[PDB]
Amino acid sequence: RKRSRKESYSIYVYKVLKQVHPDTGISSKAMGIMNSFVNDIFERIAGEASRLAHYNKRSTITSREIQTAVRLLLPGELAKHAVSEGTKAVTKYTSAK
Amino acid sequence: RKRSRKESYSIYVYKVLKQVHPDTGISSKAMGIMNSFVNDIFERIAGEASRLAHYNKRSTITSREIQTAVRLLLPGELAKHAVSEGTKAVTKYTSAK
Amino acid sequence: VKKPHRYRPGTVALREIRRYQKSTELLIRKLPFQRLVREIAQDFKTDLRFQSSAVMALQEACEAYLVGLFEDTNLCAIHAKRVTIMPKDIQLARRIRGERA
Amino acid sequence: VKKPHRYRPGTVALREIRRYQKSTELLIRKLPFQRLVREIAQDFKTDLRFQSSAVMALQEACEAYLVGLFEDTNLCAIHAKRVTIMPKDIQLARRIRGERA
Amino acid sequence: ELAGNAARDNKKTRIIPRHLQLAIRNDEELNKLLGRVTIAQGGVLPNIQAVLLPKKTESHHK
Amino acid sequence: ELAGNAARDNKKTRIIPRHLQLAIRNDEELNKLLGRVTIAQGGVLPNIQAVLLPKKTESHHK
Amino acid sequence: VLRDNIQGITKPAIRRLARRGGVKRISGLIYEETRGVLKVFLENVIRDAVTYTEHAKRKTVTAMDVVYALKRQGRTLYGFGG
Amino acid sequence: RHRKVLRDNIQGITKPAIRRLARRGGVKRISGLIYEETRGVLKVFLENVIRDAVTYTEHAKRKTVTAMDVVYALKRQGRTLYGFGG
DNA sequence: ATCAATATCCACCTGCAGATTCTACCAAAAGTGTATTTGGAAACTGCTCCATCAAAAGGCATGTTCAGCTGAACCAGCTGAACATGCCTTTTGATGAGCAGTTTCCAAATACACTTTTGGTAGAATCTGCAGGTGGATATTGAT
DNA sequence: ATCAATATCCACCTGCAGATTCTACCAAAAGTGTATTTGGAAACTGCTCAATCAAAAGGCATGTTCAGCTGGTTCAGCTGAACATGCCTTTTGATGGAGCAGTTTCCAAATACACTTTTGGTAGAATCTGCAGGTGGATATTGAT
Repeated sequence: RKRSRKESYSIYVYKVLKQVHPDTGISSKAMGIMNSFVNDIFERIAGEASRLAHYNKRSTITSREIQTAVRLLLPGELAKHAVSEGTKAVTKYTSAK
Repeated sequence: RKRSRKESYSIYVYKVLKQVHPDTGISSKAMGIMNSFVNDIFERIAGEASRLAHYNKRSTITSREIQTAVRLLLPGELAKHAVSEGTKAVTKYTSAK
Repeated sequence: VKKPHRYRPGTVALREIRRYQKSTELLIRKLPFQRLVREIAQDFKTDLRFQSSAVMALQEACEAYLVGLFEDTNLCAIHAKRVTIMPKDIQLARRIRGERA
Repeated sequence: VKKPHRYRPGTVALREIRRYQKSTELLIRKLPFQRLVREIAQDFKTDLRFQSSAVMALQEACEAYLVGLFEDTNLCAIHAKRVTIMPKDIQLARRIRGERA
Repeated sequence: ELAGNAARDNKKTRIIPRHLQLAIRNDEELNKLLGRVTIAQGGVLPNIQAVLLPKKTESHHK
Repeated sequence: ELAGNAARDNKKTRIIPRHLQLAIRNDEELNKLLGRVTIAQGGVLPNIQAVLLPKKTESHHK
Repeated sequence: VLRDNIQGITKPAIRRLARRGGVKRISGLIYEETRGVLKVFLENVIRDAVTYTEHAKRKTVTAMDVVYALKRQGRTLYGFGG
Repeated sequence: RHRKVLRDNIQGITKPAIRRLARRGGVKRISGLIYEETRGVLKVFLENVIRDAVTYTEHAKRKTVTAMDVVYALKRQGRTLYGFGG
């Protein structure tokens, strides 16, 4: 009866997939791939944010630091569109409390 | 009259240098090089130890973790000798409290 | 028909290229690779056991690494007005990447 | 003596090799490098200023990078039974390192 | 998105890893991000250098 | 220690960066550790590939 | 008879791999060198893997050890967890 | 008059300087087309690093680029630099 | 082969730019003592892993045969090093604000204790796309 | 161009390993409130950055030579892809049955935290000496008649 609990990002990926291509599925292996991808990017960005904070003797990680790290790691237009999405999300979250 | 305080590893490097080659000096630039080198190795090892800890769901960094990271990062005989010195250091410290 | 049908040298190689590039299945057999890993790991620590998926992961890593290596090697070969790869090509590529050994 | 003394092609290059390898001073002049950095920085953000040591650090990094690149270039050149480096060699080396552009 | 596009190109309705590798290597920016990353069961892109093929003069020659 | 040995080889009593670079690249293991590191004012080792040096037949040839 | 077991990495499989890499024609001497190169890579990885293995005081090698050891050599791998 | 010194740009990185640099790498004989390509290569390298440096600079609300920013920007590209702090 | 040219090594000399040594003093490190984790020993279980058997079976070891490849002599021509020159860039020293770097302080930002939901997840119960199969239309290849 | 032999690609079918959906439920998220800390807008100040002109030092754009490097041609080997054959290492598939991964308890060891008391590391003022530079003389490496 003993049982564990392993979390993943699977279900959210599935939602996104149905949003973008309703009549389409995806196998388990690719879902695992996406899981690994997400974890890797998360780790890079957080690590870089941490390093930026520590270099400027600030002990808080804010949205600014994430935005900067994104502009550092990703190239060009991808960064611009992503930053725009993030800014939009912050602007929506902060208003509709 | 206002005055800051920047720490380094200079004085200790000077001590070691006088231990290994009494009739020899060292310039400021090279001491800076050694300072940056020490900082780099410190950062690598601590980060690697952290990653090992986080992967095994242990919240404490111990001597064991440092030893492991050393074996991972450095190659061969350098690892063995350094590990020897570390173990000797712990054995001396733990006894003569 | 009298004589056996015979393709010229190189064509079947190209056939192999397209066929294997279209697909994805692993090319090396499992069991020898298991025996290789087991031997080498035994020489570091004894009586170790291996999960299957670890072996598969090493297999993927090895094949991807080798593929990349052969790619750079082939480029090096073409650079010398040759089409045949040789050991010095592999040494050259590996020496440039820093994978010294 | 009538005719000017004249070294054969290659010797003075070798002399330059030994002389510059024995020393360590920077080979590129400060000011043009300063102007280059200033121009490129101006195109990203305006009216920036630069400490001198930052320029020095960029100078060191650039020269070390170029030295390494010419080294790999020369190896690729030797691989093709030549002695003259050419652009395709540089392209080969950079393509193999992954410094694509 | 890129995966689904390749999927429709190969007349398959379900995404498999092959499609992901095809997507990544065909977009310059993603390839830059993941230039030193290996996708399992991914393979590589079809690519033969032009020089090592045979010459197009493979036809009537008389 | 390696730096001071190189120092005694060049008859200088004080360690300068050049010596550190010489020590690092001449030990295989340290070179492995710092294979992708640049030492300021360090330069490189003296090394010319054998092939581009002239032939030793530079002497009496009659 | 077994043959140091590196010979399990046979000629035709290597030929197939080179085919995936765009290779059309292969010399006879490649095989030995390739084998050696392969060995080196494996060794490094497994060493690191076993090191992670030794740290947990486990006796069973897990995928995660391999993934980490791969990550630290700059050949990050996707598709087997983490 | 038209000077704009040779382009008011990278072309101030003169030929014999590149020659000296190639000499450091042990090279003996260089072709005439190398120079321009090397310049382009250099620019790309600098571009990336400077971009990152400026970005670090932008995070601290400064208008002066410090050495530390250059160091870190170089470190992220796997070309860590020693001797200027960090 | 040996002689001049020129580059470079090596012995010797001097004053100064960092190298080295000597104060105060304060942020930093050790000591008590306590509060608070926390990681290893012990006890269990079920998942996963390891040594065997057997029936193919696709793949591997070996042996021919020949068409394309790899080098090795040879030579045109080109293209890039050596060197001189004048000239042009670069260097280096004349004794104002801007910005990196602190110090205050508090309004905003956010950690922590506890309760209330609730979305995510293991496992059972359906779906179905696609791996196999079969059959026939071209598409390459290759000799003539 | 024109004709035989296999290889690749389309069309049509079918059942199942994997995909998707439906439950139950329990470890996270959100709310609320309260305790704690922090980032950023003002007050200062002392190092550093911005760039001109004049005088001088050193290097570069150019233009003249000419040695030897590239690169195309041709040719004598040679060796590595195709393909036949026979046998044999591997696939698959099944079964057992030991051992280890992972849970759950728990408590003796270990360590964070709040003070208090020493102390050595570091800014800054006095000495110093190794080495940059410079002078001069002896050997080494190029290269020609």
